Amino acid sequence: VVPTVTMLGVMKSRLVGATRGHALLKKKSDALTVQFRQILKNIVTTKESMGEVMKDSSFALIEAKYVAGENIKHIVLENVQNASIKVRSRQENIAGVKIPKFEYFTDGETKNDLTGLARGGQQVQQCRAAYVKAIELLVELASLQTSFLTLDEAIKTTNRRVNALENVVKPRLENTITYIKGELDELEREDFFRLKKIQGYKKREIERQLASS
Amino acid sequence: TQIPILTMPNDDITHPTPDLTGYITEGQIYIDRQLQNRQIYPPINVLPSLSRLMKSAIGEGMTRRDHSDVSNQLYANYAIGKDVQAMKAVVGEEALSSEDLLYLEFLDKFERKFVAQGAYDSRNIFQSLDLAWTLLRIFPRELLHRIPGKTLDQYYSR
Repeated sequence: VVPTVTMLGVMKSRLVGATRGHALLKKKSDALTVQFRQILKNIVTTKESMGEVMKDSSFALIEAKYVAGENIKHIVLENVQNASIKVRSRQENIAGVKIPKFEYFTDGETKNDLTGLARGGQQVQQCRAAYVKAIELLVELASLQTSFLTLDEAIKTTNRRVNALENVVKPRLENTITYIKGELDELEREDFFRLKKIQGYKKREIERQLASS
Repeated sequence: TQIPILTMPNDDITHPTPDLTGYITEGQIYIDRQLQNRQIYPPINVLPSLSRLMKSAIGEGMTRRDHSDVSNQLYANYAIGKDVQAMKAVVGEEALSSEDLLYLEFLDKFERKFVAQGAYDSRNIFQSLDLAWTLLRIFPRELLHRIPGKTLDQYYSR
């Protein structure tokens, strides 16, 4: 840490860059937190729909038992008129972070139906609706987890910057300024004054010798 | 009227002579190195610049009435445009709202037209204010918060 003005300028530039980076990181973290809050609200709505989804689904099973009695069981297993299990998900970059758009059955591609059973309509209205809810549930859960991890990392980086980087650089700048001034300027002026005194009393001695001679 | 052209050593204001003349004088217009790098012939750093007696210079009889208001609005919008450019850098610009795009394009058009003036091109203060107004029309009427009422609709009509 040479007290030379080059190091002082370098440290000042580093502090300015640190401040700008801190501001940018704070803005990015705030935006990511807002997006995560919106995703959390959506996930809360989907969770509220959950449970009632299963309550609606149980009616389809009751209707199947009332109409067709026991299901086909084994590989067939009956009870399904729609919502073939086929999905389509893709990671999408939102707020600079890739978020998988987990679109599951009843909202995913290649979903298929085979007419309707005795309670196949009830199954479609109950079981397939649960799949549609679960598609959004999975997408929102993945997005929320990714956003939470990213926001935690960004907040950690910003807090680390504000607590260590500037809080160390500013003392470095202060120490550089103090050393530079109070050493170089003070000692240079002292040397110059001592030289001036040397010349002064040399002239005094010359005058004294001239008076003597 | 005195307009000294004082070179700041080491490209900073902390040098003895720049700080001293700043203490003595009552204004500081700047010249941004980056604008020269970006090749804007007038590199005057408008956002850093400032004149202490700006209010006295601008008036109805001398200059036009809207001058001070448009100066303040342009300064605030320039700042917002710089902030929006930083935001578009950090978040990828997809998350930007419509107003963000408005501020960013205003910043771009400002740097393209208002800041860059021909070395021999001459603009009267009325002409310069008209140019600033033309830059301003791209914002919606409500968006110009700093502009006083009944003065906006007076000129924003175009």
